[PDB]
Amino acid sequence: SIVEWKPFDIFILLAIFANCVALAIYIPFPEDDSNSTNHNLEKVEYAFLIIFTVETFLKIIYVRNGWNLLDFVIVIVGLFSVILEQLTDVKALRAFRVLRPLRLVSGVPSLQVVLNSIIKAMVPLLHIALLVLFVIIIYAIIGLELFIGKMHKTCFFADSDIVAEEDPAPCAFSGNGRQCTANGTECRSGWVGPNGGITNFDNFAFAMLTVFQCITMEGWTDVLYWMNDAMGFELPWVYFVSLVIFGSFFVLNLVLGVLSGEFSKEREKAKARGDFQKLREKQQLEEDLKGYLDWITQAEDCRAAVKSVTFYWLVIVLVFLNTLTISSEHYNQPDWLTQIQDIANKVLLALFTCEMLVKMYSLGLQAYFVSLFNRFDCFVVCGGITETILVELEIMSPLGISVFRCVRLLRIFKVTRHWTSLSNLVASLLNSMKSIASLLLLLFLFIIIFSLLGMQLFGGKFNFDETQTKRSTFDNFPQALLTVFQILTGEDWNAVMYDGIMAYGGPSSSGMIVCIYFIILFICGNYILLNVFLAIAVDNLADAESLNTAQKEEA
Amino acid sequence: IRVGCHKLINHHIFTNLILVFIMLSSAALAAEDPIRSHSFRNTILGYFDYAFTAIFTVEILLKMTTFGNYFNLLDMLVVGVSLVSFVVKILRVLRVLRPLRAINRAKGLKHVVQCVFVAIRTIGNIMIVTTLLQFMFACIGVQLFKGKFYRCTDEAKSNPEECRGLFILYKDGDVDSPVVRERIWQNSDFNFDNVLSAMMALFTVSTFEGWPALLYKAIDSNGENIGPIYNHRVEISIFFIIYIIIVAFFMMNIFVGFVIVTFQEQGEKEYKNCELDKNQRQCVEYALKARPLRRYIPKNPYQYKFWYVVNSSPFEYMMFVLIMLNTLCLAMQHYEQSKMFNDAMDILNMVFTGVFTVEMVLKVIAFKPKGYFSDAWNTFDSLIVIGSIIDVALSESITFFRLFRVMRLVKLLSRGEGIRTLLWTFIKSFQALPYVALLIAMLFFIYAVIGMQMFGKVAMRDNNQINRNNNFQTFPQAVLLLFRCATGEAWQEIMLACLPGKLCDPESDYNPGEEYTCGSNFAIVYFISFYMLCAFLIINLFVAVIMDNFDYLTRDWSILGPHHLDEFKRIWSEYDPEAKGRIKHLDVVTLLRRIQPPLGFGKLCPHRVACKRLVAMNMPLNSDGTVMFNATLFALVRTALKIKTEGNLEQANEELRAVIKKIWKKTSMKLL
Ligand SMILES: CCCCc1oc2ccccc2c1C(=O)c1cc(I)c(OCCN(CC)CC)c(I)c1
Ligand SMILES: [Ca+2]
Repeated sequence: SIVEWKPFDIFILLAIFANCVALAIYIPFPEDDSNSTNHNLEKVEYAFLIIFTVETFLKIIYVRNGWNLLDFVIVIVGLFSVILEQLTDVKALRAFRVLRPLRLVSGVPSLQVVLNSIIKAMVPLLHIALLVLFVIIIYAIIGLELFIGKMHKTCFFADSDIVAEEDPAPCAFSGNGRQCTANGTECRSGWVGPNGGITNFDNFAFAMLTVFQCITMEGWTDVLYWMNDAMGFELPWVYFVSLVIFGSFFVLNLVLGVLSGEFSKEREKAKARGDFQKLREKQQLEEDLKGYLDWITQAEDCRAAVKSVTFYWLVIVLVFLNTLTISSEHYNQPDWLTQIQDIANKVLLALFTCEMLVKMYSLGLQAYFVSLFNRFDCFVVCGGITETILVELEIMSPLGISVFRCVRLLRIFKVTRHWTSLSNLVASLLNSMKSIASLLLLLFLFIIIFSLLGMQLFGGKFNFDETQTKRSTFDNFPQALLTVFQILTGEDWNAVMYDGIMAYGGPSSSGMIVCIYFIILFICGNYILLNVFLAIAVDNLADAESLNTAQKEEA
Repeated sequence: IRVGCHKLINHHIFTNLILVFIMLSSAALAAEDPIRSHSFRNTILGYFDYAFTAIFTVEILLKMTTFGNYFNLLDMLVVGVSLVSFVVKILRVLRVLRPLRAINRAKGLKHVVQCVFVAIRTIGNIMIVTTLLQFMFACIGVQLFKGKFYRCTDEAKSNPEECRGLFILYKDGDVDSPVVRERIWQNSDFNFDNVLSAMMALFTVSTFEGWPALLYKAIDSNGENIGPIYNHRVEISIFFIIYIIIVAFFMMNIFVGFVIVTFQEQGEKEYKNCELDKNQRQCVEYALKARPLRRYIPKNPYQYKFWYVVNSSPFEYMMFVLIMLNTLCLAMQHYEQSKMFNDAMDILNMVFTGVFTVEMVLKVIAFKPKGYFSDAWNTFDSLIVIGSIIDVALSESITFFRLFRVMRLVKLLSRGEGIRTLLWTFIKSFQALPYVALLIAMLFFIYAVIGMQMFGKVAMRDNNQINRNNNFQTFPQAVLLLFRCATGEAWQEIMLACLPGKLCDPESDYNPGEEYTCGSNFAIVYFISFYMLCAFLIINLFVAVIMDNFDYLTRDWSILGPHHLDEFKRIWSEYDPEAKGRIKHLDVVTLLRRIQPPLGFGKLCPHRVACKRLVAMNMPLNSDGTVMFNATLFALVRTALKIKTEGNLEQANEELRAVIKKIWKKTSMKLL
């Protein structure tokens, strides 16, 4: 225990990262398929489990800390799974190794404290969650009473069991909604449902799920239009438009109001210590340095013309010409337009190089690298000259032509740097880089964990349709990561939920219990997304106004 | 004469008459038929349009006669363009300016419009940066996917040189159902061919609508003029991920955060804290301006015992359990249930109906009908049970009271202390700001009328975005479509469906031969501007509501809260069936003993703290049993905090007359 201070924790962190990457490089094949990489990764997991149980046994010679309890639980679960596989559902218990990246936060107090703060911020939101649950229950009950067993009549064919539409919609339940118009089509009962039976109000679970989906703003108009086909136009619109207004718009305001108040409540708590004073003290000496540096050197160590307003307007017109040259490319552009583009590129590169050389011989080399603007300009000009010499040299560089244009596109910063009014926000966000990185890393870890869990659950199980290929799947790690990101954005998450439900048996059987994966990924994913991208916009932005007010006091 | 019509203009009813006229004229404008120019309804509304123009011209002349700014120019502009009437489509579209001149006739509407303009002006630094970054990302996307989004109708020809002629298509993937189709070298609707197309595509991505489709179209982007390849470059998704993270997640949350910060700063534009602070501006005010509550302890012990049976915690718990069971049974109804299940559920419904109809009369007997309407929640159960006893007869119109009986859950389950207060304060804030909602409604009305005039003639097809359920044919349907776009469902698909090359419905008036004319290039501007304006106005309403309750949202209950005042009022009403203003002093000992330690006195015996502090603290020198409601509260709030020594007690009253609002000749007794 004497020697385990520095290296043991580092070794365990490295082992956790290696286990995470080994899980990342695993490919879940459909129908028990595999390859050589999976065979090697099985032995890799064996070795990792051996290391983990050795560490768990050693650490005892424990349970009070929650993280140690989690480590013990996952270790004994891995031992259980290995023993069952060796002495034998079998691979269904394999999903508990996705918690290995979770314990990495334990080793990262930074991430941990941030995690503790985010978790503690959820206490005021429990009342809003209860209100949302009650509204969902009430609306589900109302849907059960009103729209029960009505999405089961689609335009069929004459004396056959073939649906007459490629994208079927319900008929009129009692002659009030939509009727078949084709000459040889009639509609009767026996239909499955609009979304394969997932979306309907003929059960409490179904009604609750569709009410939640409608509240989340995703696909509620589809349910409203299916109601409009089943029944008339007057009753369904009251149910759904009111549900949209109360279910989310009112709730979104309530959720934001509490968090904005809670975040502002942290502003008054942190002001007592004086965190803003440190930022003001650091900022108040920056303007005292620029005026005391040029004057302390220019007396003894030509430059009036380069700082004239004419030079400023000339460089502005030059950057405007560069922007126009870049933003004039389009598909099937004329060849002469291309010729003007290369001519302008060469001419403006020569002019900018000449301007830089003139500035370097009249302002000073050392004063450049002090400010971040000059070094970036040096990088841009070197990239541009490298691009030109590579293009006109013996190297074709097919793909690099487009990349190098984005390098020279960044000249607009040379004219956006003279704002001095918006620079307070830029300075604050550049000074809070450690916190920004901490929240971004926590969000990335959450995304990685849920991507691995989705890979374990729906990996290779999206091959049920047999008539098409699906793009938002959990086949490999990049695709699962993209799917998790898309669900986090909230767009078409219900489609992925429907695919996941149909991958486990559809509306029938216990395959619908897996829908709580997407409910948790949405509610607990948007909650973190709304605490990581709003903290930066409420903390470093309120300080900027306070910094502006303090600066105005001296001005 | 000049001073003759001035009295008529400045009358208390002429302005309201003209406001009613303009509102009803706008309503008439919102009732035309976009489809048929020649119709009975249009002619009837056409006769109406003459009447208002006559009235409005009369209003302009007399108003000018006595007055012989740019608001008056708008007043004449709306009337002026109408007189030119009676290309015509442009004028008809422009006549939508009718309700825009109601802003000048209302102080609140003008104030909220100026507030919106001020909020717009301060924002512009963020808009410029976001627009610049989006333009740079559009340029990068142009460099990346220039012309690479083309594809053939059949996924077998990978270049336009062989994507010609006819091909055999297999419907739904079945090999036994082939059909001949033409193959066309098509392009994506949202491509990166030029800078403007890239900007539009990135805007649609930033709205989080159809962005996975663009992502998977760009992943398959192979080359300049060749077809897609399945999962060619998955690594190109980094562009979309970075763009989304930078713009929508980051720089759009800075937008709302800075709006919130600006509203908070606006909420601190007054300095009324001469000596006190904000914490003393939410409790001392309540203590100074308040009202005793009513408990209504009855008489006639034959009724008093029944009331005590009714008014008890176990009875309330039993009603809670009964309603929970009733809803649990309500939620068990499913599709195609067994006959025994349906009969049992009906029988249990009758049982619960009987229980509730018994409990209403049981409460009325021990509570008297006159006082039944005194409590808001008590009347809620009053109007439900008769609905329950009606549907039990109509079971063997019908669904009205069947639906309305579910409200008992929220009625008897909102009796909390953190959710009920939240709902009440947010509803109060919404009622306190009814003009931002008016702005949103005006925007919806204007855009719905414009959409009816522009895209109203597009035929509804069952395989398009403009279908029987989504169209611009009638005002309610246009408003529903605009609500759908505001929620952001498929607004880009609707914009594509509103493009110029669209079929026209037969009922419209068009020359024979030109069936495909309806639809305009104005759709892009219409939809993008509507989305931006609606988003801005929605967040403006949200931040206004949030700033209206900033005191509650930063209550910091760890030091004080109005719940202490509510508990004090309830304890005051415990021994007082009615207010009666004043009470005796013998029960004041128990009143002080029945307060929480944060508000009253500590857990220790009152023989040391409360007994000494009662005489030590200044009290009105009234009789031994005459103490009023407006004095003990102030004395207790002074004891808990803001303690001042004897003799200098008038300093607090001077501060009250200098900081606190109008005393209404009520603090004369409170001074002593
Ligand atoms: C009053 C008319 C101007 C409104 C306006 O101008 C802008 C210029 C640049 C960037 C944003 C705006 C803007 C908005 O108000 C605006 C735009 C969008 I797009 C937007 O996001 C809509 C969807 N959202 C979640 C799905 C993505 C972040 C929001 I909130 C506000
Ligand atoms: Ca959507």
